[PDB]
Amino acid sequence: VVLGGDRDFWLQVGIDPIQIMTGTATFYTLRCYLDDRPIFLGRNGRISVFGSERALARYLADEHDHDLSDLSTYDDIRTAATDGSLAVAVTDDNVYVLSGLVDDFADGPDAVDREQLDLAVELLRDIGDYSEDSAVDKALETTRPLGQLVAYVLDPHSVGKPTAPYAAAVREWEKLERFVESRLRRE
Repeated sequence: VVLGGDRDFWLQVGIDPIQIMTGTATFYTLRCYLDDRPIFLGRNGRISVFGSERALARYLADEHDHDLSDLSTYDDIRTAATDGSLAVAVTDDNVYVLSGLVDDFADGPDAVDREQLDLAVELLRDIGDYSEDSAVDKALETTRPLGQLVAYVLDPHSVGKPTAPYAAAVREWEKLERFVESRLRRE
């Protein structure tokens, strides 16, 4: 019953369009939370990603059985898509950038942008939870080189600065980024 051109459409449907930027691609998808758990536009633990807002809108116009399609407001999205009124819009807090982190970790914590990393870890934890795979939780354990480095960057009151070289953290990040890529299903 929420029309596509309504002022607060995405807020009212309770589902967020998100943007994921990597060094080689920018993707769009949808994500929500149901009883404290992230659910993405996807199926079987893999997130459907789209190269443009138009491609996402085209997909949402079609009948689908995926992890969002039985949510009570999903029909509002599909009807907006078929009405031609769906306006996919990503708010600034739903912009997630993995690009460059692999290079920044190699130069140490001072090369890593804290805000970028904070947002990236938010997405990573959501992907790990949605995929029902422990890869993210394990990699970010603070015993490990990467988890220790991430915790340091995200805490401006920490004096436990990891010391060069950062090769171990880089290797662990590369493995984690491969995991993320394995969970993004190109539609």
